[PDB]
Amino acid sequence: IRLEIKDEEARHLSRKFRDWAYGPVYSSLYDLSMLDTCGEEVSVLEILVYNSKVENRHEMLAVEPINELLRDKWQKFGAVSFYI
Amino acid sequence: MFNRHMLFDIVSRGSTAELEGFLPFLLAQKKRLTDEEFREASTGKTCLTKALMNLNGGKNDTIPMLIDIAEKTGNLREFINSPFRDVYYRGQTALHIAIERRCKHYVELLVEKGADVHAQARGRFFQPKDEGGYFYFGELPLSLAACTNQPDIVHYL
Repeated sequence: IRLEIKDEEARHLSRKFRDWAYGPVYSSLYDLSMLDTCGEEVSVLEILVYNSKVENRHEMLAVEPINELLRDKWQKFGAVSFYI
Repeated sequence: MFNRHMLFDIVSRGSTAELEGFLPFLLAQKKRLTDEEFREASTGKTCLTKALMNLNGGKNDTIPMLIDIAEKTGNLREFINSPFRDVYYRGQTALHIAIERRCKHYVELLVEKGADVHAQARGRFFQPKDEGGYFYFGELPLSLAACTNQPDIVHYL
């Protein structure tokens, strides 16, 4: 997930990016390549919840993008699905 | 070349030998550096503002040269003091950018040629997080240099 390669030829497969660095504020950039598979077979996040029976899944959800990726779709779908 | 797209590139390239002969080229076609077209129609980003974005180790030799070309046309208080014309990055000048990337040599160059100290970067980006912006500093270059952990510009201002 934290993959940023300096070799500049294996760059198109790098995962972490740096958008803009205006002093104190850094703008990182994570790819949702396999995290939220919209029209694909099966996702990373689905195996984190539906398939993995390992104890470490509580720590494994506490990685950097997924703590904010789950807050994305909660803010868009939580208030709507509750009111229905 | 003679167009704007060649000129906005080579400044980011930072090759002053590829910018030769443009000063009497403006003598021929009577054009100012910030007349209508050598400035972004969406934002207002000029050649000097583009020069401070892309840097070569924090050094671009076009920066005294763009002031030199502006001196012959007579826009030293205009080519330096032209803020952004957009809404999101509204009011940001080249003085805000040079303080931002800690070019202490180039901060001294702007004011000596004539720079507005009290230019306010009052854009929607420069608002606090409750208002929709990402970074707040009180819209002032003196306050900006204090927010960038740099007292060296603070002594200079």
